[PDB]
Amino acid sequence: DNDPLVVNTDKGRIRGITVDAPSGKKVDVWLGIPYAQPPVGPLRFRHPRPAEKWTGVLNTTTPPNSCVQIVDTVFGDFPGATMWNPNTPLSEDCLYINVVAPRPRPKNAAVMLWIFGGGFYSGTATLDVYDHRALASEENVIVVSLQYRVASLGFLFLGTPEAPGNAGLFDQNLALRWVRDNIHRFGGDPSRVTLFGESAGAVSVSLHLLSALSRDLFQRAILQSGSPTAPWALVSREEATLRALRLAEAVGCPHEPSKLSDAVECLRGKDPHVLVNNEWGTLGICEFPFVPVVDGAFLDETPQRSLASGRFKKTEILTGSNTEEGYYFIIYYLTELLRKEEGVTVTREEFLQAVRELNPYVNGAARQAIVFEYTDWTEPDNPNSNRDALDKMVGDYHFTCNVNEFAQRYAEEGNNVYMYLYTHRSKGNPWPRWTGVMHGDEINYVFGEPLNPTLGYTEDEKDFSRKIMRYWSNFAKTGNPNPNTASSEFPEWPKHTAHGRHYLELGLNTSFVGRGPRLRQCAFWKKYLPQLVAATSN
Amino acid sequence: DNDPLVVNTDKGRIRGITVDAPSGKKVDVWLGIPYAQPPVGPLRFRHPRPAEKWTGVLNTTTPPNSCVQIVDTVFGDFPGATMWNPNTPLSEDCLYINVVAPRPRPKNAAVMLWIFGGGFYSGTATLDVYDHRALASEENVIVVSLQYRVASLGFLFLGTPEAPGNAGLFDQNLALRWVRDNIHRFGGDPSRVTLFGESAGAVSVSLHLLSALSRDLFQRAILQSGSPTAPWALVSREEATLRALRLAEAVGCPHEPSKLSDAVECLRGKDPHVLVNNEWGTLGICEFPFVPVVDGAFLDETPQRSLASGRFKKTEILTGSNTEEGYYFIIYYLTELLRKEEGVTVTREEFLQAVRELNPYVNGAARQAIVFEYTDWTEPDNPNSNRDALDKMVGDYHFTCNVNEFAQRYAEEGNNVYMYLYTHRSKGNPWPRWTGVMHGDEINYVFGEPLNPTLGYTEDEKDFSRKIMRYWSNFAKTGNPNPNTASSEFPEWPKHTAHGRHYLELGLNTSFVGRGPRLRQCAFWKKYLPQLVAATSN
Ligand SMILES: *[C@@H]1O[C@H](CO)[C@@H](O[C@@H]2O[C@H](CO)[C@@H](O[C@@H]3O[C@H](CO[C@H]4O[C@H](CO)[C@@H](O)[C@H](O)[C@@H]4O)[C@@H](O)[C@H](O[C@H]4O[C@H](CO)[C@@H](O)[C@H](O)[C@@H]4O)[C@@H]3O)[C@H](O)[C@H]2NC(C)=O)[C@H](O)[C@H]1NC(C)=O
Ligand SMILES: *[C@@H]1O[C@H](CO)[C@@H](O[C@@H]2O[C@H](CO)[C@@H](O[C@@H]3O[C@H](CO)[C@@H](O)[C@H](O[C@H]4O[C@H](CO)[C@@H](O)[C@H](O)[C@@H]4O)[C@@H]3O)[C@H](O)[C@H]2NC(C)=O)[C@H](O)[C@H]1NC(C)=O
Ligand SMILES: *[C@@H]1O[C@H](CO)[C@@H](O)[C@H](O)[C@H]1NC(C)=O
Ligand SMILES: *[C@@H]1O[C@H](CO)[C@@H](O)[C@H](O)[C@H]1NC(C)=O
Ligand SMILES: [Co+2]
Ligand SMILES: [Co+2]
Repeated sequence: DNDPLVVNTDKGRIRGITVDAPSGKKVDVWLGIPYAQPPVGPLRFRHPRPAEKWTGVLNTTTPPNSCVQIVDTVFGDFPGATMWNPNTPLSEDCLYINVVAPRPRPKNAAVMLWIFGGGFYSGTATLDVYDHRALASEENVIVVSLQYRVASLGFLFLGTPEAPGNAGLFDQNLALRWVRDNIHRFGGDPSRVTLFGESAGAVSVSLHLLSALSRDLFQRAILQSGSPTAPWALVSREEATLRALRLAEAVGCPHEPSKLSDAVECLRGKDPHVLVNNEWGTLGICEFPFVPVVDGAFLDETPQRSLASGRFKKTEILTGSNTEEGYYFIIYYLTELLRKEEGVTVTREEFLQAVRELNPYVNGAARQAIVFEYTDWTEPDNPNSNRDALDKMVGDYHFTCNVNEFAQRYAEEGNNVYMYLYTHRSKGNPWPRWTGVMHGDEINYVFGEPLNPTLGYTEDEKDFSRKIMRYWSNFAKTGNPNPNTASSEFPEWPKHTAHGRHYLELGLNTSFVGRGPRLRQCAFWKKYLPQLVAATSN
Repeated sequence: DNDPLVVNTDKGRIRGITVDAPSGKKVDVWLGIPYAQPPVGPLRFRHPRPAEKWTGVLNTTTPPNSCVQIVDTVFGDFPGATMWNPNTPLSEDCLYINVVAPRPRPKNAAVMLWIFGGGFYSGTATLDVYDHRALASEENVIVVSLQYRVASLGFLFLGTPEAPGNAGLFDQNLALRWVRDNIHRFGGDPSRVTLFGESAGAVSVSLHLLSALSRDLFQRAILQSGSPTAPWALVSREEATLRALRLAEAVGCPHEPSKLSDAVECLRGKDPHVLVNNEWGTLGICEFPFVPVVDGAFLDETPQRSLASGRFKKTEILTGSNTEEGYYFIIYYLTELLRKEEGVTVTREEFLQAVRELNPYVNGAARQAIVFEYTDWTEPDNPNSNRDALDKMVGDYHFTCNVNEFAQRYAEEGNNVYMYLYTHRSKGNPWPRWTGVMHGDEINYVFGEPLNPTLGYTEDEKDFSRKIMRYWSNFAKTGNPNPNTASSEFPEWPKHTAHGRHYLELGLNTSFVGRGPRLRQCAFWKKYLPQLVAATSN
């Protein structure tokens, strides 16, 4: 056939459609290419199974279903909240891929594969924030996004072959194999596959760097605000089984560590929505109920021991954090203090109580070490300082420091690393101005949302998006974000070396290069506090 | 008399002499005016008895004896060591005063009274670095210095009335009463008497702001690198007794707690040089064998309880610290590592051993807090960082942070405080380069030594001398170091507020104003570390 919009995948034929990007430029899109058998009925919790081949031609012109998940109604129809809520119908049948190619269709181009992050409980590839149209048309790259099972439906673990765990990761893995097989027909290059994700999506990307089954399915990796060594990224096999039995109990099912086949069978019987809506029990800040676990097949050792032994892919890494990683999660947790309102502050007394609520597992001597490390000593009682203190102690421990650790290990094992610190507030930020540059703020800019003129981004912000969009893309191409010509509009990004530890600051009016970021506090969490908790355990 | 150089004191008549400052400017000087009975034999260790009235006229024209003390023979004839060594004959007969008045002799000008510091074991007002002429001639102020008993001869304590302790402080006090009684005859204003000292001398100055006795004798105070809250500035009456009995044993006499009167008797019969040369034994860094003690008369409470309540003179204060306070004391103690030579460095392993030796009293969980607080987490194993970390951990604990505490307690008691940070290296510094700005470097500049045409100070340093001489002088005049006209060559020195905590950096090409200085580390010692030691103790 001579129609370019149709493509012959290894399992059948699909038809795409030509759509114009908000930039005016046009791209070809294929939306909702099935990569697996719908994981319904007896297949729930279990690993994905390759899609059955189909007769005739399939219309891949519609954004696919998103996986069954919780919806965020906490702040109602607040744009800053609803933008992360699913914009397609919720279904168990959600395992699909989206492919976007620039026009004219490139001969053989690098492919950027987006694994979304939703803390392993939420998310969809169809979110308007992740728009491939802009990234593809502007950087001349194949942009690909996959859907993966999320929450317990994707991460329930019991130890039995009935609930093996990491089902969502296997969903991603199968989708990666699909890309190697089929991406060339779109103008892709199965050799040059760059994985990029944010938060839990970046955690995923990192696990694919570690995984045996995922090793030779991609080339490079970009990791936004995520790391496999993060406290929330994994959960012990023992806890994961208890979390599952708690879900069984809360939903009405039998809960007995003796007979687990009864639990899974009953759980496969209950409603998907009824299932996901009961996962949330007594959890502290930044801990999610159903996440990856060391299963033996996808991962046979904790990311700690994989990093320590150097057992991870040898390839280039682009990673980094935002300035206020903590605030987002403190806003949803800990809700009476830090309300969604302008000019929020924290009294010294309130701050003292907060470090107890935000680190519920430490002994007090460790708490006092936390209060000392995170208080501003020029002005200890300052209400602004004490609020920002809460952001940093959450943001460092759960995000910034883990990204640093992963970036360092990769560097000292001989790999080229490119670290960033994202310091940019959008003018049109819907959140209170004390929140600053929060978790996931960079996403709008990497996907080239400022280029959409219907959203009144400033002209400087439009240049800024194009700037980091370039860094990202030509890292995916060359393994180095810096252009070949070394331009003025694209400042130099030094390699994050094992000794130097340099990062580029990504902001409007800067080319600043620091060392870190936040090396002292990251040493506090990784070095000092562990040995203090070890000494004061009795 | 019609001879201006002759002065009628309340105990007799004295003849001075007119000489030139090194600058050329001429001043009248009175050297070795006796303010007390020579504390010899029976009067040893005891308080000073006032001067006995003398017949005729006494030629106070020769620099007085220095009190009996040890001489620094550690580095030989090295100028950096010998400048602090006594330059007049050593005698127990040493209780004298020096008065220097400018010409033309002014009608009630300000009075700047210098109390030297030598860790209460050494020092003399006769040192070439304490030359008054330049200060009097260049600032039009009456400059007064006093000799006080140092070491055991001035600070031996046994609880007995024959060894009541603080003898050296009562020496200082009696001399202050002399100045109040007589300074008008020399052309000074008795109400405008300003005390200023360095190290132990500054500690002394602070103890006069606290003391019941010295309370009303002076107006203002200047405190250079010293405060009464410093760890080395006092001892438990209980220790002091043991130190005394340890000396009594070492010198070869009865060391019996049963009767102390038998010990004091012998000590009064022993050679003074023999006494001062046997005081040193088992002592860590920055702790001196015979220092002030809470006696009931001069001080009835620890400077801690005194500062806590608010019982201290309500006056202006000009205080501060140098950048590298610790080095000097680490050069002498801990002498195998950190030799007196260029480009010395400390390995991480050596640094780990040093923190053990320099803080010999802490438990080990505290040492882990110290190694963490004093390490460059940018580059932890840096040999330069590990050497400078040694300076800072000594300099903060024994000096900078105690100055900070004192100044802050005065600020929040509603007094005008002016904090400095001296950051200047003289071009002709005899010590190695790595030492930087050490303890007592400011002295040369406050006393106007650069103005001496025979010495190799640069023209900028000569300006910098006059600048800090001005700040010092018109503080002693007005109560504020800033010029009334608010000039541009003499930058503004903001007030050290209990809230702002601003300090002025005293350096060559800087007018910079910071906060603290070094509040983060000062809070480590004053807030965090004691509560850690409390938690980890059993
Ligand atoms: C600090 O304190 C000292 C004493 O502790 C004060 O006394 C000064 O001392 C000297 C010497 O004693 C005075 O100078 C002269 O005194 C002489 C006394 O005569 C004896 O000594 C000299 C030898 O040194 C010989 O003449 C003789 O052998 C005596 O044994 C006199 O010589 C002088 O007086 C003369 O005056 C006229 C001129 O007017 C001459 O023509 C005569 O020769 C006559 O004898 C002279 O006075 C000195 O003057 C004393 N000072 C004062 C102010 O009187 C010092 O006062 C004090 N220091 C200072 C700098 O003032
Ligand atoms: C996707 O799936 C759909 C359904 O599963 C299917 O659509 C088909 O596409 C063809 C070709 O594009 C269409 O052809 C039409 O055939 C009818 C015959 O009755 C004609 O009447 C149509 O002509 C219309 O053209 C104008 C439309 O603007 C109008 O003026 C007026 O309605 C005319 O009648 C037209 O030629 C048809 O819609 C279907 N047919 C079949 C048999 O499925 C196709 O598989 C996929 N479509 C695409 C384009 O991806
Ligand atoms: C920062 O950017 C602004 C433009 O908004 C401009 O003042 C200048 O380029 C930068 N600041 C400096 C260098 O003063
Ligand atoms: C002071 O230092 C600055 C460095 O920024 C420079 O202007 C110069 O070296 C110095 N200024 C003067 C007045 O010499
Ligand atoms: Co039950
Ligand atoms: Co004995």
